[PDB]
Amino acid sequence: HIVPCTISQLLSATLVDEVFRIGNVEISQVTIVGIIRHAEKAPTNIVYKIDDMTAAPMDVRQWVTVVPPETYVKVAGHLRSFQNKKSLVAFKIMPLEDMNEFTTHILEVINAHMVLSKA
Amino acid sequence: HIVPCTISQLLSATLVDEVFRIGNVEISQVTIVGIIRHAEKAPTNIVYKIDDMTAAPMDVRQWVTVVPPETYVKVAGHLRSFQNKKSLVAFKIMPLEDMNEFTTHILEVINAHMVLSK
Amino acid sequence: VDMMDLPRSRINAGMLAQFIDKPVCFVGRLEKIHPTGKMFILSDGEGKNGTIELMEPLDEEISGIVEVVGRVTAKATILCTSYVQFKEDSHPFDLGLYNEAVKIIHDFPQFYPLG
Amino acid sequence: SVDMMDLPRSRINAGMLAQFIDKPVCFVGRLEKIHPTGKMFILSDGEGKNGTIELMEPLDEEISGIVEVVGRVTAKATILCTSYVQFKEDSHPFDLGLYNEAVKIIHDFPQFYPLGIV
Repeated sequence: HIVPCTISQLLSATLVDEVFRIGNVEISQVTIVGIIRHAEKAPTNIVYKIDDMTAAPMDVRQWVTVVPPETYVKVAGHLRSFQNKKSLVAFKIMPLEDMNEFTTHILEVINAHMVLSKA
Repeated sequence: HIVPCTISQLLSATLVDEVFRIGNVEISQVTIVGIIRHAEKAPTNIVYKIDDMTAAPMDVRQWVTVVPPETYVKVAGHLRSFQNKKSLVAFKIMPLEDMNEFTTHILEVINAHMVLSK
Repeated sequence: VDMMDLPRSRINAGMLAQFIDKPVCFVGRLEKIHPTGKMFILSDGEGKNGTIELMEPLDEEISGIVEVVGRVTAKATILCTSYVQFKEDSHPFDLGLYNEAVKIIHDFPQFYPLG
Repeated sequence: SVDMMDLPRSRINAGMLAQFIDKPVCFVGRLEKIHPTGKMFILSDGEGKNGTIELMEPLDEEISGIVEVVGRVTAKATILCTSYVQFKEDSHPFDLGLYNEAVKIIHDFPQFYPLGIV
């Protein structure tokens, strides 16, 4: 499914033979919620630096209107890595209209990872 | 999905329109973890008195082996009410082999209800 | 008189003083048995002791992790109505994790109701 | 000084400030008052307890509503702010009480909301 995560959790993922795991759980498709600290526009894509406070901000590439820095967004994407640096490739970047969805994400993260920890 | 609960929560569920709710949380299929206080093997069924310390023991019935009293078990089933008396129809009653699963259930209850409450 | 019929609060030793005269459930490690066998000491998941007074002397030794149900006395001991040894033959019971669960219970009363 | 934006910052409430002395934090609260110099302001958390926020330079804009501050807790258990943003509330009011419960959850279930690497 799609797992809600913190950036700290994403950084903690192990990569063994083209497969990411947090524990014994394969993860690929994930959501994060965070604030845009930077946006680097190119013709075909945008790279955002997204900060959820759990760690340093992570790079998120979206393939192409740029969301302004200091905006909270929810990101749906896939975890990727290159030379041991993790980042996301987003299929959705959604500025939050309701900031309560940010709070809700915290709770969804905690619940999702509890459940997965037993499997 | 199935929701981890305490007996106090089940006892406090409201019935309205034939949906059960613990707070705003709609529930039907639930799990509890408790110790068997009394086991009653009747010819037509087993009835257990199951105690999780959060209230008086609750009635848990299975339709017909019998788990001995003073046994911690995990229970999965459905919330039933009759004349505002709550009970549990259980499809599963499994003695715990790992008592840590009891501690885990407490954490699961609090976490599920937090995230479900809104 | 029948305590099996009221809520019993899961506590640790640090809460005893706050639960005088209340029904409680205290889980801990057996540390010591009184020479009369009519009292024993349990240590909770943060290494703090609660004193368990029994109505009748122990019949057999008890050891390891014990769950006590009773009422807290004016002396902040527990007058025990029943106890059971936790089975640990398959897996060791994690008392520190249990103590975390006790703290959480009391942090989120709205999600773990007593009554 | 060190760049705090590249460290984990803990989401806390005012009751936690004394425990977090000298730590990078993220404090969300309602603006209560701005000091006349514009170099200090007060935020109240979801439990209605106050935290004092200090700035190196005066505010260059009028702030109000829900504000999220990042900084380091000082020896005085104030926060020296290195940055902040006002939460958007023009379509939905922010439920600061629910946010407080989430802060409590973060700290009670740390295994599932890690501060930095593993």
